[PDB]
Amino acid sequence: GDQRFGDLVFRQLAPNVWQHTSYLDMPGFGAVASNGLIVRDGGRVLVVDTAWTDDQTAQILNWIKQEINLPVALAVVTHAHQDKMGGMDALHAAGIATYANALSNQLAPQEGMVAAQHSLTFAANGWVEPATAPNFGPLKVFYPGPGHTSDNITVGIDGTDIAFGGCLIKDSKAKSLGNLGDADTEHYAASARAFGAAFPKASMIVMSHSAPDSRAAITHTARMADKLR
Amino acid sequence: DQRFGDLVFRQLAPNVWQHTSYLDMPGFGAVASNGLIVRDGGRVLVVDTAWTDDQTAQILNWIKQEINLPVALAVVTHAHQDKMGGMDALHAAGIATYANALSNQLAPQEGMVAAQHSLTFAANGWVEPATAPNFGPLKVFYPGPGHTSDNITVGIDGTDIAFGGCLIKDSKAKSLGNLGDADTEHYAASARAFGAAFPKASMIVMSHSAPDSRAAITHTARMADKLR
Ligand SMILES: O=C(CS)Nc1cccc(Cl)c1
Ligand SMILES: O=C(CS)Nc1cccc(Cl)c1
Ligand SMILES: [Cl-]
Ligand SMILES: [Zn+2]
Ligand SMILES: [Zn+2]
Ligand SMILES: [Zn+2]
Ligand SMILES: [Zn+2]
Repeated sequence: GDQRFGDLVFRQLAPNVWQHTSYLDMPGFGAVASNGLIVRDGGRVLVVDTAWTDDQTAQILNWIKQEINLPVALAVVTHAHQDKMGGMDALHAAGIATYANALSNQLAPQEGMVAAQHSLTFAANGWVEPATAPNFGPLKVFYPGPGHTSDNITVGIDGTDIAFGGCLIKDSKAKSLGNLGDADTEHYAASARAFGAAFPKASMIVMSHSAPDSRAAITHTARMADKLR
Repeated sequence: DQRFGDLVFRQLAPNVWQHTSYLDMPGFGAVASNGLIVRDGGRVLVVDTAWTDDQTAQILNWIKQEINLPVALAVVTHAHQDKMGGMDALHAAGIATYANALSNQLAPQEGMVAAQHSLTFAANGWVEPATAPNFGPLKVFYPGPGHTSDNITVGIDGTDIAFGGCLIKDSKAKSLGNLGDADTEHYAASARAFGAAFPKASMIVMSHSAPDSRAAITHTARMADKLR
C-alpha cells in the first residue's frame, strides 16, 4: 500500500517503479497532491519530477536512500510549474544531474523555478533527440505537443506497463483540466491523444494530480479537451 | 512598392525586402501577411511563405526577375497558413526549408506541410547552430510562447531589422487576436524577450502590420500584460 515517510507518500507500482506524492496547502483547499516517479535501473535510480518544495524533494532522496539504497543518477522534470520543478535545489545540492525540455528551462526563471542543468530537444515526431537524452535507461521521453502548457513532456517506463502523463492527463473521474492562460486549448486534445499513441502498450497511466488509472484517463482527458476547441 | 501578380514587395534595406500577400476573409476583407527576402552575397534567403502555394511561387518568380540569385533556404516562423501555406511551392523550387521542430510537429494537425528540417533552441532561446547550417545573416530566436507555442523570430545581421512575425503587432494595434493556441500567461514576457534579443534593431517587421519602430514591441507587450 501507501508508505508514509515524513509528509510524503510512496507507492510501489511495479518491481522497479514507485510513485512519489507530495502535498501543498493552497488558499481554501489543503493538501493538494502531486505525483512523480522513482525508477530502479540496475545499479542506479532515476527520478521523474521533484516535489513541490526543496525540503520535500530532499525527503524523496532520503526515502530512496532508506528503501532502495542506490545512487540517484539523474532526474527528468516535466514542465516549469512548482509541483514539477519546485525542488530542483535539493537535486542540485546532492549533485544529481537534471534534465528538462529546453523550453521548460527557458520558462523557469519567469516562473520562479530553478532551471534544470541540461536541456532536452525533440524531433518533429515528438520523440526526444537521443543526443540530448543519453543514458536515460528505461525513461522514454516524449513531447506530445502543447496542452496543459507549451512545454509539457511525458515519460514511458520501458519494460513496464507504465506511462507518465504528468499534468497533461487527468483520470477518468476528472471534472475539468484546470487549464489556465498557458494552456493551448486548440491542441490539447491532439496532444493527449498523441501521448496515448506514443505509448500504445501502456496500461497504467500515472498522472500528477490523480491516482494511477487505465488508458481511459487518456481518452477521457482528450474528450474533455475536445470541448475546449 | 513593386507588384508581381498578387504579391507586393517593398525594399527595406540594401539587401532586404518585405513580401506581402493577401487572403480574402469574411469581414476583414483582404488580410495582409508579410515576410522577408534577404540577399546574402550570391544567394537569397526567405522568411515565411505566402498564404498559398501559387502566391509563394509568385515570390520566387519575382526574386528571379528582380534579384536573379538562387534561393538557398527558407525559414518559416510558425504553423499557421500565412507562414507555411506555401511550403509545397518552396519544395518544388528546390529550396531547403527550416522550421521550429514544434512547428513541424503541429503542421499536419493544421493541414500544413512540414519543413524539411527542424530547428531546436537552447534554454536561452537562441537556435542551436547545428540545426541552422549556413544561415548567413539570419539570427533565429525563439522568444517563448505567445501568439503560439512555436512562434520564432529572426534578426538580420548587418541591418537594423528584426522580424517578429505574428508575435508582434504595431504600435497602433488595438488587440492581439489571440486564439486558444496563444499562451496569454507568457505572451508579454516573450514579446519583451524578442526585444532584448535584438536590442539594437530600430525597424521591427511583423506579419500583419507595416514596419514600425520598437514601439511595436513595447505596445505589444503592454497589450499582452493585460491578458495575464
Ligand atoms: O499548481 C499546479 C501546477 S500544474 N497545479 C494544481 C494546483 C492546484 C490544484 C491542482 Cl489539482 C493542480
Ligand atoms: O490567419 C492568421 C494566422 S496568424 N492571422 C490573421 C487572420 C485574420 C486577420 C489577421 Cl490581422 C491575421
Ligand atoms: Cl518493474
Ligand atoms: Zn502544470
Ligand atoms: Zn501539476
Ligand atoms: Zn499565426
Ligand atoms: Zn499571422
